[PDB]
Amino acid sequence: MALETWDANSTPATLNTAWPEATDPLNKGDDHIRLLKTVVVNFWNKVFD
Amino acid sequence: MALETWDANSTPATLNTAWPEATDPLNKGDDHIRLLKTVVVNFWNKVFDG
Amino acid sequence: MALETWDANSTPATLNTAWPEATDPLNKGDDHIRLLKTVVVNFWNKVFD
Amino acid sequence: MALETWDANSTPATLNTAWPEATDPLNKGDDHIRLLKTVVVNFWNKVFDG
Amino acid sequence: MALETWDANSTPATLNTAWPEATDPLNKGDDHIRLLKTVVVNFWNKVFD
Amino acid sequence: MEVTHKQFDLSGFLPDQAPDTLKSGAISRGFNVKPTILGWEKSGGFRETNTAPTNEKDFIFFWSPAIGDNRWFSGGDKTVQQVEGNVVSDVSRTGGYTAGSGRRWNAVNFNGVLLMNNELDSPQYLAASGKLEDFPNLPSNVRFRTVAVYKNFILGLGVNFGSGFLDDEIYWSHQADPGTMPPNWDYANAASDSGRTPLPSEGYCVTSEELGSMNIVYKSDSIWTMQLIGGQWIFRFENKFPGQGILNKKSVVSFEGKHFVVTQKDIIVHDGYQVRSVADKRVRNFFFTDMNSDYFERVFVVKDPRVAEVYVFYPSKNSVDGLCDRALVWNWRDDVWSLLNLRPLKHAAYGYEITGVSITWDNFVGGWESTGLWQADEDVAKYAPVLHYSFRDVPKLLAPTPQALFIDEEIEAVWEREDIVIGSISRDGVPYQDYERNKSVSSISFDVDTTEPFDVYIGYKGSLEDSVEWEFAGTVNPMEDKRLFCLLTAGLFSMRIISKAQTFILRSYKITYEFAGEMWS
Amino acid sequence: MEVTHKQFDLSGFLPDQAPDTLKSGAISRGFNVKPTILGWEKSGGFRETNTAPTNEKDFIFFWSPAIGDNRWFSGGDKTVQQVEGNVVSDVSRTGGYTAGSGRRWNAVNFNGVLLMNNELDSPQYLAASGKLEDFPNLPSNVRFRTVAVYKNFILGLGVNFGSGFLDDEIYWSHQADPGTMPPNWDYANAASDSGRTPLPSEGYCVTSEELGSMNIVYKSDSIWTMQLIGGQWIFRFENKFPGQGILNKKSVVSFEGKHFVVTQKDIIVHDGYQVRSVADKRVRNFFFTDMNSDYFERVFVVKDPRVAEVYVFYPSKNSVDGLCDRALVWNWRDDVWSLLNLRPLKHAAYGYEITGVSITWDNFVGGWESTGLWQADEDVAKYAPVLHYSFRDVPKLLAPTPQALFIDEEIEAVWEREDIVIGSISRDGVPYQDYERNKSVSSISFDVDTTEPFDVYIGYKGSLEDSVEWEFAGTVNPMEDKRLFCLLTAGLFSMRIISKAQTFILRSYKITYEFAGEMWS
Repeated sequence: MALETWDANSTPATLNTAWPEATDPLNKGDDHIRLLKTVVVNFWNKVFD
Repeated sequence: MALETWDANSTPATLNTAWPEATDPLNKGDDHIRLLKTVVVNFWNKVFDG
Repeated sequence: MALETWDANSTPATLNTAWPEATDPLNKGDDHIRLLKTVVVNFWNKVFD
Repeated sequence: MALETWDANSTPATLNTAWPEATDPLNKGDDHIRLLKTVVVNFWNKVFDG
Repeated sequence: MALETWDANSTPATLNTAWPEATDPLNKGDDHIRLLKTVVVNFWNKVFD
Repeated sequence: MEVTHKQFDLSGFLPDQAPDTLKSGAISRGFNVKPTILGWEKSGGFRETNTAPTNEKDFIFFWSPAIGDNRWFSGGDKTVQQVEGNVVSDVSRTGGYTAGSGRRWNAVNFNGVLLMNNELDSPQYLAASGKLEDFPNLPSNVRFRTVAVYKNFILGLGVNFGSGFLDDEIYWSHQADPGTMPPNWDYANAASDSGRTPLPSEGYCVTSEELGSMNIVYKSDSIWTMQLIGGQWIFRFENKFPGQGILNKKSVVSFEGKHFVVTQKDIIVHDGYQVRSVADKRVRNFFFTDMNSDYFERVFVVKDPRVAEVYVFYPSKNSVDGLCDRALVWNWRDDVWSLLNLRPLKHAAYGYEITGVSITWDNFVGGWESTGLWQADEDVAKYAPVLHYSFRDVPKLLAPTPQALFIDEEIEAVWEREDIVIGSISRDGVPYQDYERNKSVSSISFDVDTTEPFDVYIGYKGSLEDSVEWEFAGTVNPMEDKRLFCLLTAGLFSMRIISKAQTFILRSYKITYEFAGEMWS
Repeated sequence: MEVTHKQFDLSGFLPDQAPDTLKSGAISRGFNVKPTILGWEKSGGFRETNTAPTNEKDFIFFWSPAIGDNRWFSGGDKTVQQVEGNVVSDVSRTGGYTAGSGRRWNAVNFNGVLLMNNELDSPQYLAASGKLEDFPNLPSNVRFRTVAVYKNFILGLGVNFGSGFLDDEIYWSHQADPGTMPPNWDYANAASDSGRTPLPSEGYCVTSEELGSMNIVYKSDSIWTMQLIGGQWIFRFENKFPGQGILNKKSVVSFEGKHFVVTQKDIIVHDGYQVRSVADKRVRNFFFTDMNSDYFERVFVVKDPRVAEVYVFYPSKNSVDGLCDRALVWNWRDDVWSLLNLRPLKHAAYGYEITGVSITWDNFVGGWESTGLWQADEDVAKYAPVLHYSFRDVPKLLAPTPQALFIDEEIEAVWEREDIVIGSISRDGVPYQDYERNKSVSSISFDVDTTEPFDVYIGYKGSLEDSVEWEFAGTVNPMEDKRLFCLLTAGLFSMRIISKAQTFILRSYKITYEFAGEMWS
């Protein structure tokens, strides 16, 4: 639940929709935003280039 | 449920830019993060390799 | 600050990964989430109908 | 419990030199020996091969 | 419970914290002190030499 | 060859059997881990609540006539206070109770009224006024060691009549009407025998508090039943299950129409029809060999409302102040035992928790590194209560949390198994221990679900008579790798895992080994 | 080598066990599929009925004194309407009920009379006149949280006496004769105690509504029984099954002389003799981890008359308006659990449906592409009722249909299993998981009964600590071919099937694989 195992080239494939669970910790909040940012940038780079 | 009405198969068209306002409760933040994940995946599969 | 300058016309190009940071204040969490929403919408719009 | 307050993960810093006084009850002597064992092991693992 | 099997070069490795049990015999008291003495001397010799 | 020991077979803490033979999924020592169908996972930590009595505590009771009426009682020494909302108010008798109370406070709800007995001063009831007042129509000198209720009669045990203590009981009262204190004690007129009964036995009639429908009375050394028959003799008495006593006045609880009792010699569950000795080859010896016993009155039994568990708090030998440092947790949905190593504790009880102000993005004061969960805790399970714990060196009462950080500080867990089964394999596919040859260990491979790093210790002994000697194998970071390499030869092997992390779930592990001759000594 | 996993072993949704070990025929996620003896088939859709109340709805009850007298009640907010035939008529009290009602409307048949309590206004009964009127011989101020009946006595729970709420109950009435409202409330004269009873417990006496023959009263935290004994004391009370409460006033139902109850900590079935914890290692954790809990009062339990199933509607975390977006379906003929992902819903109930005008070749207005079934729906099962559903954004009430088209729009289904069992095979012919070697997958072969096309996703993870990563395998059209080719190497594999089609039945599948070394991280 905490976070999808991830790295700079994770892409939209590594996204678990259910992962930010209700009782899950706040300290993991920053990470979830960043996973989303990396994913969006790579997708844009892939299909606009 | 003061967020964009959302459902399992919604596209990114559904997302609204200003709804997560500052006064809003922290509890529904998870709902906003997961809303974002669902939409990105759906758009991706529909056009990128679908 | 660690919040990217942004405007309603922001492209996916604006985000810098690593920005929501462990030290960053929680009060900026909504703003970071909102940036992501503006960035995502513009590309679905530019590339899709 | 008239001994150094002790816990499972305590360091040797916790130990006190004069508390096992002569008038003290023999029954709590085991508590003093085991206190000593716990501390030595912990110090050892932390610095010697930790 | 009585005593860790031990010799002159036992070291802190052979210490069972739980071993001096509550109902255990007094006659084993001397031994427990000595195990502790040997252990301390060897540890000091090892790391101060 | 390789041997694979898989957890999640629901065996649990078995410190009474021989370590050499306990089955995979069983451990011999360790704490702060509990067995599930997922593996051997790590227990959560503690948060803080708003309740704070600022007295000696030592006892907490819950009162709530209706929804939203969250009233907390904290019965300390010489002072009894009421905690409601953000205020603490005194409710004690005009004459404060005598010293030493708080080790002996008992409370019970009698059709809507609260009664407290310290045994060191006259029984009290909370009056309509809002102050605990002494008993209404009973002579002042008489004292009961404990106060219980059976339907409309308030019972008393271990009665002193002004001459001395007799260890026998009184059917006090004459049928108080609901909502009212009892008319009178008169064992001579209206209720005829309104008491004075021998209950002969070698023991002292500790607690008769629980009812299965027919009150069960527990004397040390024996169990007896009670039934309302009426007439000249109000009650009937039989001796059921001689030889099974009760340890303490706080060691009984009910669940699903059965009772969990800590007897002086055993832990049992019963329904009047028969008895069953739970804990017999698992944990019976350990509990009585690790209890101090100078303090035997300091144990108590609590039931978790959110999850099916029974907690047995007790002092250890290592305790110096006589408080409680450990617990034996029993899961009755699936029979397993656990052990928890926690900071000194006075008492614990469960009750509803009031809500809190909504947290908003604007009002939050911490960086992402601060503690919390997405849901403000009260909101979680607004449907059920939550255990509250009084901890002696902590100013405010605490509650369990899924997060494992205690207040902020970290909790360590230890997972230890002694004399792992390494040897031949049966044709059925199950391994069995070989006591006649030496063995040589090459690697250990872990199947875990956690991502954070842990330490692994390896122990080796020449033969059964020897003691274990420990070697530091190294640190395992599962994401980078899940294997560990070490070369050792010995008669028998044991492994210990120590972790300080939020999450730790262990699914299985395997060992690669070879046979290396014969065992001599 | 090949491994063949066969469905139709009746295992079903098991989201609480470790995915790696759940058996073939079990899945870890997915929705809109239910397990049968045929395989893993897809559930049907929804049609529309003629009933439409055009008010806020929020509650629907059925009234029918005789055959053909199909009367539908829709209790909304501040207005209660009656829907009969093609007309909607108002039946509310002269003083419309207070705001917030409709979240709390309960109804019950008392020997032929209908009673509704909103808890926010005085209890009402439907008078002979045809308007709900307030209670006949009871003082105005008193309020009951819920209204139930036991033979000839109408009971009330959580009673307010004009001073406040006490969370205790009144044996209201003095034996109303059949067809008549009760004579009087007088807890002092003719019926002697016609109420005022404590029922002491830590909880608040939620619903005592159901009867097994002896009414069972459910308090939060405990179960109690009730029996009619007569005399000075009209009723008797015992505490049966302490520790098992009830979640909500709408979470109880009866079937075959047993009760299905959603307790705050568990889901259980009981008959007074004993209890059984259904849902313990399957679905217990998932239900309480996916419920929001801000709303716990919004859940309800319904029984399907046509087929043996129990529906547990509840809100999800993803719900924003607090309505109900999901359901846990239990089949009691054969113990399986299912999950349904459906549009926001207010309430649901079952009742007889009126017929419709005969469809003739001359009057039909659509091309072959239009929706329908050969039998006009009402004609189908004229012998039994049909569930009716109020859906919030839909103008008219709906009913289930074998056809899967919703109104016209399509329903998607997801079938997902995590960490499929790929490894060696036991001599008995059963496969078991191997956690120590990497594997390489060549092809997947499907045995299905549907003819329409579907999508297949393949997931791979290095080891247990990692997360699943998904790859799009392709689209499978069974008539053209039933095989799919992909080359992947990884530690563990998972598969997901998504279909949007009228029919989809899955019988089995097999995987061809080879071993590819050893697993590192």
